Amino acid sequence: MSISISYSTTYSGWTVADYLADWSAYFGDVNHRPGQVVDGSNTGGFNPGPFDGSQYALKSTASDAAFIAGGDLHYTLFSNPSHTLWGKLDSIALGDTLTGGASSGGYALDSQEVSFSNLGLDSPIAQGRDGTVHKVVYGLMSGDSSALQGQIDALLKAVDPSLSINSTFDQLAAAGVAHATPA
Repeated sequence: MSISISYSTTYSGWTVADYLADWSAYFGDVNHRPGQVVDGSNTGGFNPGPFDGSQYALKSTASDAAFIAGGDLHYTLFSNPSHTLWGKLDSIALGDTLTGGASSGGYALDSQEVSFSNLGLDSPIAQGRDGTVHKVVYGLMSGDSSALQGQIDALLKAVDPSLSINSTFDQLAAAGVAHATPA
């Protein structure tokens, strides 16, 4: 199945690039970097976890923004290749106010703004930190949505070359890719 997008009507007239660049800035950078990793402050969590799951979720330390990565995901911690997120990335949900977790029937967003599903990304452990799944998610953690933008652009172009991250959500809805949700 092709990429499927869900968007709050708030973003009807925004391009996908407009939304993602502004979201990266609103979420900011959690500084999950050497000498700055703080368990429970800038690490996020897996469901079921601790280092594997169908979801990885992280709250901003700048705002109430949060994201949920969905698929079949694995983090290597100190194991070779160290600090690699790999596996299948099927979806990215962006918005505000993370709720739930493993004990609560899964992570959710109280204010889901935009979701991208059927991403079809599959990065093997052998690629380590060079894998697309790692670059997409570590980008979101660190205030840089360029890797996600590039993958969405390629998926949209493959549906029809008139579609791109410079398409508005309303243009993608007219093309049958995207679906409006309430504001």
